[PDB]
Amino acid sequence: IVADHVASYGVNLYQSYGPSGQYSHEFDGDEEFYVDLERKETVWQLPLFRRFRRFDPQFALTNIAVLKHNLNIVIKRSNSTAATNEVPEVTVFSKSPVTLGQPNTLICLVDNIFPPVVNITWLSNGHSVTEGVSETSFLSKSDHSFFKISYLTFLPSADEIYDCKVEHWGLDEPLLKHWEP
Amino acid sequence: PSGEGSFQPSQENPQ
Amino acid sequence: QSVTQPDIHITVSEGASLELRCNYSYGATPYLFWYVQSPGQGLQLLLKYFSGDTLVQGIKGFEAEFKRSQSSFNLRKPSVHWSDAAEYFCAVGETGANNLFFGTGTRLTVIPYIQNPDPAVYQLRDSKSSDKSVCLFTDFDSQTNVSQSKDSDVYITDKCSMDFKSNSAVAWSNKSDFACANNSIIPEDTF
Amino acid sequence: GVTQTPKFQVLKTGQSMTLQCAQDMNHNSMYWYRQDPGMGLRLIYYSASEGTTDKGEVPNGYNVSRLNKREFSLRLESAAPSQTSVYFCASSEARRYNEQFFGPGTRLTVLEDLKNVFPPEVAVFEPSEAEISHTQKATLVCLATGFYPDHVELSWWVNGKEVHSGVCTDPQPEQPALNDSRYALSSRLRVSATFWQNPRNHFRCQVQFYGLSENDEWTQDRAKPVTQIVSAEAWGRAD
Amino acid sequence: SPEDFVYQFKGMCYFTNGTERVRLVTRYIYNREEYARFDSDVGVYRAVTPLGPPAAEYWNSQKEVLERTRAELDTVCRHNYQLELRTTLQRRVEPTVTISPSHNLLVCSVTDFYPAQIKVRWFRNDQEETTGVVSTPLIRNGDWTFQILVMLEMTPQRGDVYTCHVEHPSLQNPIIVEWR
Ligand SMILES: *[C@@H]1O[C@H](CO[C@@H]2O[C@@H](C)[C@@H](O)[C@@H](O)[C@@H]2O)[C@@H](O[C@@H]2O[C@H](CO)[C@@H](O)[C@H](O[C@H]3O[C@H](CO[C@H]4O[C@H](CO)[C@@H](O)[C@H](O)[C@@H]4O)[C@@H](O)[C@H](O)[C@@H]3O)[C@H]2NC(C)=O)[C@H](O[C@@H]2O[C@@H](C)[C@@H](O)[C@@H](O)[C@@H]2O)[C@H]1NC(C)=O
Ligand SMILES: *[C@@H]1O[C@H](CO)[C@@H](O)[C@H](O)[C@H]1NC(C)=O
Repeated sequence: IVADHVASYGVNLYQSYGPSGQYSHEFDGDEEFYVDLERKETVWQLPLFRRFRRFDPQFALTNIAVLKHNLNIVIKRSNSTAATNEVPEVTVFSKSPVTLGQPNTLICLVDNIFPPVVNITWLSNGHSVTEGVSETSFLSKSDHSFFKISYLTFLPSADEIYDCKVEHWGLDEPLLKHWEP
Repeated sequence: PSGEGSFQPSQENPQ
Repeated sequence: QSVTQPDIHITVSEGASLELRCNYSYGATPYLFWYVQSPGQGLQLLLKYFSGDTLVQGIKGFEAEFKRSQSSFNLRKPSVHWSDAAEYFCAVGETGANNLFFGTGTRLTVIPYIQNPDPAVYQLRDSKSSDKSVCLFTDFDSQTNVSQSKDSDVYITDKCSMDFKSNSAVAWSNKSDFACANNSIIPEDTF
Repeated sequence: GVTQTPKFQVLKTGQSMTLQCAQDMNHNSMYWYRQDPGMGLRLIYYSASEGTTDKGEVPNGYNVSRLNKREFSLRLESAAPSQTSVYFCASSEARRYNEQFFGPGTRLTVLEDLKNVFPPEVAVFEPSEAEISHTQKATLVCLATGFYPDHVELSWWVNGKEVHSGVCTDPQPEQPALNDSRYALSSRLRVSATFWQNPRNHFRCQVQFYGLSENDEWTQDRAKPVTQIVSAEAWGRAD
Repeated sequence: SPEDFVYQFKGMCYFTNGTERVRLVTRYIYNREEYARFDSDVGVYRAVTPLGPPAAEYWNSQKEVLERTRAELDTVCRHNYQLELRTTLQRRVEPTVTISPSHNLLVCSVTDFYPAQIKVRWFRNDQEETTGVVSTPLIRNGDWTFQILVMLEMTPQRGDVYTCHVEHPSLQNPIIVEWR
């Protein structure tokens, strides 16, 4: 369990809902890349990885196909034991120290996501935001649950309230985590 | 350039 | 990534040692394979290598050693059998690439050993309806090699479940006036 | 195992044919190759998983469809003489660098002219009298002359059962100058002298021919070379 | 409310002392329950929960499946680590250190740095390491950068200068930021 560097080559995910799937590689808790299974392309998270590293997207499509085949057999073996919804933990914090004028990024850490089906959206003064919103894939955890991170590139003003709307089956109402400078 | 290695999952018994 | 085979056709006698040369282009972690293709049949994997010990043991009593410095994966057998007479292909692969590059293929012919060789020409009785007359030679050792027909309207054929050990070749012509007597034949012959 | 239908096929320049392939190994990846002398194996199309298709190195003049996890077919819209090759279907668990399991193979010959297709003559040879007196073993050299293409598979049938013991057939089967020249194949059946001397024993040299179908057009005076078996029988003689 | 059946496969590599120690653990998970796994130290497939015995016994019986998984220590773990040295293990991001007074509390904001290895200390005037500082755990930004906020229970005087000493492998000399 104890090691200098922990890596995952990779995190193979498939679920009955959709049916949707995910394939990504991780190193020391950070995502290297994710394979866009529909577009059949490898999307690297760093500019350094895009220039010096490559991955065959065919490996992901074949692995998810094995996962699709394996899931159906284990459902019958478990006697249709469905996944129980978990209460997620939402935390909102800035990337750099907040200073009016300097460009900053708002991070919305959504921990303990199970099953991996979540809607993370941003709200500024009650209005939905889509501009400058980036989202990472489902990052694996040791307890076999997931965590997703959402970003919001903004400029802190004199009066501008921000909220992170998280929609999950583990919650009856969408959880809102407020943030203000 | 050399491609990245990947873990192949073992197929479950269909019988 | 590519693979090269310097030999195209190898002729060897039964029981003798075998060595099929095969060398690969490049690879950080290469996947080297060996396939056998019998006439009228598909390709069957003999042995493989990707990790572990350099010397890998495969099916049908075959073995191969992986030379990284020489970038080769030569297939070897201490004693060859008559059943091994087939086309041999060596494939190459990489860990981070879902692709396989097959070689041109090396043809192998194994001449069966005859303990009691009795080479003799036999005058065969052809059918009434057929215009052609037939003659054949049976039981000749690996030292004797039958050559292609000299005359154009004369045709020769070569060659040849544990009965019998001996093999035969047929030489016939539509002329009907064809005589059995030949390129490099054994001095001791009957009839 | 990998099953491939048909085994042999003769087509005209412009005709359409589908090569059906099936595997019962629960493999995700399925392949379609073509074997040519000197070139080796050249991949046409390959299906990595069900509902996924990708081009090989020679995909021109071919189209594929992955029906399910076990079946994968190779369709030819218009036949060309350049497509004259033996096609092999392969399958691996998930990746191309896994153990590939191949089928029996489908020999294909595309011709511009359908006039140069001839069924062979089953000239069953009667064992020589001098052979029984010397080596004490009878030999039946069933010869085939004047056949095109090499779409011929020989089988020896003795007393209603197909025999393999004593069968000696040529690996590859007259005019060296002619491009559409007919070849000749020889097949020998070596049996004991006591077995041939018995008159109750039956010998049959069966030749399976793969020619034209019933739907194919024929406007020649000579007999149509249809998918019919050519067989000749021979009975045992004491003297 | 909607019914969902989740399946997970995690092919993990554990590296210690570079290439010296390497361990692979392929985890087969149904929903959140890990039923089957393959440990490189074990050498064979083993069942974790009563849902694992049919899978583990079938994968151990197949010679090609066992030979492939045993070889994965070199074909994927050792192979990708060599590729990791050229990019990820060579990646060094210098942190941005700033002090903000929140006026009887000082927060040392160490922003955007890679790798995780960091040592932050609060000093009172000159060579007096304070023992009354509360540091936040290593915060993961997710975009290959980390941040750590070190708070200090401070009492200011007439001639008091508060310095924050930050040590990171990307720097040849530590970062010292003062506050008057
Ligand atoms: C595996 O799951 C079963 C759940 O039901 C179905 O089965 C699987 C395979 C999928 O198809 C599912 O989608 C599907 O829902 C378990 O079966 C039930 O277990 C319950 C345990 O508390 C048990 O109460 C229940 O019985 C109820 O029905 C009884 C009457 O049965 C009627 O239905 C049958 C259907 O075939 C029909 O012929 C008649 O109309 C008949 O009267 C009733 O008397 C009782 O009081 C309950 O209300 C189980 N139902 C069925 C259909 O089996 C299964 O549980 C185990 O097996 C059963 C046979 C029993 O021994 C239980 O005690 C066991 O726990 C479960 N198996 C395991 C190993 O966990
Ligand atoms: C996410 O939003 C869609 C509508 O765009 C909705 O159908 C779905 O149920 C939402 N998911 C969750 C987990 O709330």
